[PDB]
Amino acid sequence: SSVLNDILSRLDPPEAEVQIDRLITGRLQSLQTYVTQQLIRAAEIRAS
Amino acid sequence: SSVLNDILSRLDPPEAEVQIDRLITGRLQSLQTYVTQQLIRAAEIRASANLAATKMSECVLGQSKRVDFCGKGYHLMSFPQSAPHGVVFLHVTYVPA
Amino acid sequence: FNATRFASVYAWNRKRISNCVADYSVLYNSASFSTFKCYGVSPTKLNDLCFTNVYADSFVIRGDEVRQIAPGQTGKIADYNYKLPDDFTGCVIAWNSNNLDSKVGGNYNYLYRLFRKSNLKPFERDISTEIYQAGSTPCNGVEGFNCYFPLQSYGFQPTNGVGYQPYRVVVLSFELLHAPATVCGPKKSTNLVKNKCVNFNFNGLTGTGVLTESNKKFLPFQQFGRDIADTTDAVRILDITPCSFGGVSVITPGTNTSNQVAVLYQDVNCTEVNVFQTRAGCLIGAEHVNNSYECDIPIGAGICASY
Amino acid sequence: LDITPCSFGGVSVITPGTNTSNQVAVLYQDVNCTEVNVFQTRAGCLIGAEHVNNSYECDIPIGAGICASY
Amino acid sequence: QCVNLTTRTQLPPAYTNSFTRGVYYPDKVFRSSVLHSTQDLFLPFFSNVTWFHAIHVTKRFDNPVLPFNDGVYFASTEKSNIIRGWIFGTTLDSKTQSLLIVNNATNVVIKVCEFQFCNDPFLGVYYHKNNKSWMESEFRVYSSANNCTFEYVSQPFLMDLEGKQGNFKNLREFVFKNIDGYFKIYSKHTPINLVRDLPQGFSALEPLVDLPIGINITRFQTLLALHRSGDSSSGWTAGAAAYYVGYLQPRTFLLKYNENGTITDAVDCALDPLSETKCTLKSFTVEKGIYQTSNFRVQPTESIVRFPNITNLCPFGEV
Amino acid sequence: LFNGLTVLPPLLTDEMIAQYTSA
Amino acid sequence: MTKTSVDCTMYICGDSTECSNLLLQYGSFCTQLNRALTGIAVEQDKNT
Amino acid sequence: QVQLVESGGGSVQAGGSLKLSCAASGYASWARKCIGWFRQAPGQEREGVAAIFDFDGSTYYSDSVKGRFTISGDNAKNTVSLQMNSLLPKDTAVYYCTVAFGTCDNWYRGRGDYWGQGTQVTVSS
Ligand SMILES: *[C@@H]1O[C@H](CO)[C@@H](O[C@@H]2O[C@H](CO)[C@@H](O)[C@H](O)[C@H]2NC(C)=O)[C@H](O)[C@H]1NC(C)=O
Ligand SMILES: *[C@@H]1O[C@H](CO)[C@@H](O[C@@H]2O[C@H](CO)[C@@H](O)[C@H](O)[C@H]2NC(C)=O)[C@H](O)[C@H]1NC(C)=O
Ligand SMILES: *[C@@H]1O[C@H](CO)[C@@H](O[C@@H]2O[C@H](CO)[C@@H](O)[C@H](O)[C@H]2NC(C)=O)[C@H](O)[C@H]1NC(C)=O
Ligand SMILES: *[C@@H]1O[C@H](CO)[C@@H](O)[C@H](O)[C@H]1NC(C)=O
Ligand SMILES: *[C@@H]1O[C@H](CO)[C@@H](O)[C@H](O)[C@H]1NC(C)=O
Ligand SMILES: *[C@@H]1O[C@H](CO)[C@@H](O)[C@H](O)[C@H]1NC(C)=O
Ligand SMILES: *[C@@H]1O[C@H](CO)[C@@H](O)[C@H](O)[C@H]1NC(C)=O
Ligand SMILES: *[C@@H]1O[C@H](CO)[C@@H](O)[C@H](O)[C@H]1NC(C)=O
Repeated sequence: SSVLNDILSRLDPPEAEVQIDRLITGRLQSLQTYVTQQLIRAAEIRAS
Repeated sequence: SSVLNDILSRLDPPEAEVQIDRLITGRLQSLQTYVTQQLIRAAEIRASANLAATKMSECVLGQSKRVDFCGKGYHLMSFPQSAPHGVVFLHVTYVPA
Repeated sequence: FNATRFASVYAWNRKRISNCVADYSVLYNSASFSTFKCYGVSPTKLNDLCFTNVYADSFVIRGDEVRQIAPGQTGKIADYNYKLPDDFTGCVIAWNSNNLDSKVGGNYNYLYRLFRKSNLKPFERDISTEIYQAGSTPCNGVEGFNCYFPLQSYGFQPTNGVGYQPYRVVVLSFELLHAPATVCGPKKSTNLVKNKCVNFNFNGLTGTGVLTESNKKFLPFQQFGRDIADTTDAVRILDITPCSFGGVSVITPGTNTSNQVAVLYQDVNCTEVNVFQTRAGCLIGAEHVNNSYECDIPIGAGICASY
Repeated sequence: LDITPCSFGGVSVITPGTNTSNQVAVLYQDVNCTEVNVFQTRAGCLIGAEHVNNSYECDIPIGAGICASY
Repeated sequence: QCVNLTTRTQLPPAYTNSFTRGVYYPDKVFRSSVLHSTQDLFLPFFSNVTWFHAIHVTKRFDNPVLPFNDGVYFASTEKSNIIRGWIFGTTLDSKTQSLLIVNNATNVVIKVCEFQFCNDPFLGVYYHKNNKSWMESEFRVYSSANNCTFEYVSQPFLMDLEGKQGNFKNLREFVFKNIDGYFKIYSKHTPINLVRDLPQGFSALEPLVDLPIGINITRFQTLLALHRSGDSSSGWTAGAAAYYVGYLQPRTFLLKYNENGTITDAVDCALDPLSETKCTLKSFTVEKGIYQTSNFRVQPTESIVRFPNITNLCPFGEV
Repeated sequence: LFNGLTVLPPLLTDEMIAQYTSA
Repeated sequence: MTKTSVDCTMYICGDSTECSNLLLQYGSFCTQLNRALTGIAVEQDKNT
Repeated sequence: QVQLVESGGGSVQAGGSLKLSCAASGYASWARKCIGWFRQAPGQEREGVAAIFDFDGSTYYSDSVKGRFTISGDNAKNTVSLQMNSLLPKDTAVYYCTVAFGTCDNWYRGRGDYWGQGTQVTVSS
């Protein structure tokens, strides 16, 4: 899924931990992406 | 373990090759990050250096009818001096009263 | 391991083991047993590592369930008798004793449990004998139906089959109990040295570099302190330091002139590998001069170069 | 019935500097500090301050018009 | 034999301050002029603790039953070595394997055993008026011990046991923890010249030993001593002495080390939000301005489930 | 011109940035 | 521009207690990505 | 829910040896009872034949069975067996699995006792 509370409410920790260990590995990648698109667009606006 | 060696001397290649498969993932995604935050800044300086390169080409080496570019007031001159990791410009001006 | 009698999975006996050593490879290279499955560590590596103690744990089950002896593995016994964590470390040892424990009739000795209100946390034994209750009405204590005594007797037969052949189990804990090290493997000590980059295993900790004298103080318990990043820099006396890591830049007139070249070495003291030192390191293949020019090839810190 | 997430947000700590003093004020980003002296703003709620109707130059900017000082 | 000392005045308890005590080196690591946030069980600052009275005057004897939930900070102010050790466990009646850590006129005495710890343990000195001398003469704490596992001892010694006059001069502070089936003990010994309070300032509880007992303590009592010179349960003197009580809890702390491997200051990321940001930046001094620490979230209540108006029930009665 | 995505108010407002200009 | 800030956790955790135990396993990203944004948030107010 | 799978019934000459059985499986012994049988008669009621403490050696035996029959079972295999040795002709009746409860004496009454359908066992001659 993309929903956490469920993933916990369907399994036991061991995979419930790796399942979550992946979900993470893209979000942080999702965030760092937005960020690096928010620094630049915040650098440019400076030159303005 | 966030150490390598304690893994190299504790386990055998294959799982040591699935774990090290991870500790790499971070020691990179921590770097590609750093480079950026340390690349970007490497430009902000430039647009903060060139500007500082223009002054010692406009304000120091000469006079400029521009306001707020060679300091506050009708510019008259601009004596520069140094810094550890930057420049300083001392602007002399004309303040009426 | 040679212990004649073994306690029961519901009273699984356990023992601390420190102030000692273990030529473990035997337990591996005896091969006399069925399973020596080793999580956490590498069975073929337990000679160089070491620890401060070992919670030696021994119980007995049917080979049918030694598979139940697995962290995060579900098993009634593994659920209500003996629990492992999700992050265990150690090795599981278990072996048949049909030859040593069986007798005609079903050896009614080795008692074992069935039910519980909850699953045991890791290493959380339970000896309880209270009457298990499945009926809302508490028997308080007349066993029978919906009011239960909790344990049953394997009663192993001289003939019983493999999954019912009784296999003795011993379980070892090596939980990286690092603060002091007291229980360790077989190894031959060696003579300390200084001022030379040398690999090392100080009380189980691998590194490398140079070994120079400490000046600070520790306390009668302290074994080592780490500077930041959790990087040890002293052990038992000594302070630590890496051995030089430097960079390599090659300098030239450009090929079209020559093939002769210069060697750059960064942030280093070239006594420590003609010659020339700077605030940039040291240079092999050029000459420091007293003349004065314009900068064609920069090194740094004032030192350029050309023909 | 409409659904809504019960309030969330962030904490900010207001300090002139331990090199001056210890006192501190609390900011809860964009909230009505009924849901928890007092002070309300378009930045949230500022606790540990005095709503002074004067005017002064800025030292510690909260937002929406309010700085704070010592 | 178990005798119930009495003539003990009853009195509610007292309470007092926690001016930066109950801190300790959590690990066996060393550091220099570095700041490290070691998340672990510690004491919460400027919180409350307990007082108890052992004063001559009453006789106001305090040696009750108390809990060992997740941590302890026991204090001793003395002039004559009044506090002599501890008795821990869960039942104390020789049923469950219990613990004691004891310091008698000759020996530290340390036994993890099934003593029958009964109502009113104590140790009693005997004082000789013919020749000025105090002497251990009395130990009546337990009654039965059949089977037990571990104990430990030191080399014997000689102890004062004599009662001095004046104000409290020695600050003793001990520790008791249960984890990893071990029992984590640290300590410190600092001298003071106070009269009646717990001093202020900082102090760094160095470690001593971690007893590997793998038992399940739940409550305990302490071991000071008594003097004599009335009846078995009336004829005794207490001696000027008082202890203090702290309970340890998991709190995000930060420890100021030195060029030495020593501790001189520490702070708490949870006590008073001022400190909370003091970690967010990781220092003990903050510079003028706003700083963003945490996130606020309410937590819910009255969880509910409300399914279609049932109001049409499977016709069982019609069956 | 919600699930963790907040926003901040600025140190200057429309009426305050408007006055600067007027000035 | 609009000063955007994001609680590094609620994105990754969605109000579990479990997840938080894990994202702390991934480093101090809950620390960086904030500064990397604030550095924009205040800069702008200065840009003005 | 407590069933008693019987085995070994039928006719048999007077004076033989045999093994009848009673088994319960998948049941998760709660926790250990005594287990045995009774013997009703085409004209007469059942008789207290024996008992044996589930997963335990302790047992009971009837005066008749106590000499030429032995009740033996395997909880691993989840059964019991009263060895039909010497097969007295009087052993001419249907024999019934009997679930004694947590206590071994209680069976002596046998009223609440659980049962198997009953293996008819006539010892012919
Ligand atoms: C103090 O008195 C209490 C009772 O008030 C004693 O506790 C009794 O101990 C005996 C055996 O030691 C038991 O048979 C009683 O049931 C206990 N009474 C209660 C109320 O629990 C205690 O032992 C006495 N301690 C002394 C005399 O040192
Ligand atoms: C303090 O406790 C220790 C331990 O019980 C006592 O030492 C023992 O004393 C008995 C009786 O005199 C001897 O039989 C043992 O050999 C001693 N064991 C040792 C010294 O390890 C000691 O006597 C106690 N102190 C006092 C004052 O009684
Ligand atoms: C430590 O001992 C306490 C007893 O004080 C245990 O808590 C009891 O647990 C039983 C379950 O077996 C409950 O029936 C009791 O109601 C509990 N009472 C109390 C006061 O806690 C606790 O489980 C023990 N823990 C360990 C690890 O041994
Ligand atoms: C290089 O090492 C030598 C060792 O004798 C030392 O004297 C010299 O100062 C070093 N160079 C430096 C510190 O630049
Ligand atoms: C900061 O504290 C020091 C303490 O020695 C003091 O001398 C100094 O004046 C303080 N700074 C300010 C700005 O007050
Ligand atoms: C600020 O508010 C107070 C009331 O609390 C009022 O008395 C005062 O006049 C106000 N200041 C102004 C209007 O400048
Ligand atoms: C601590 O608890 C006591 C209870 O006796 C209470 O009186 C006191 O206010 C609390 N707080 C402090 C700081 O003592
Ligand atoms: C440790 O601190 C003391 C001050 O109490 C000082 O005298 C000593 O020099 C320090 N340690 C070292 C190695 O200097």
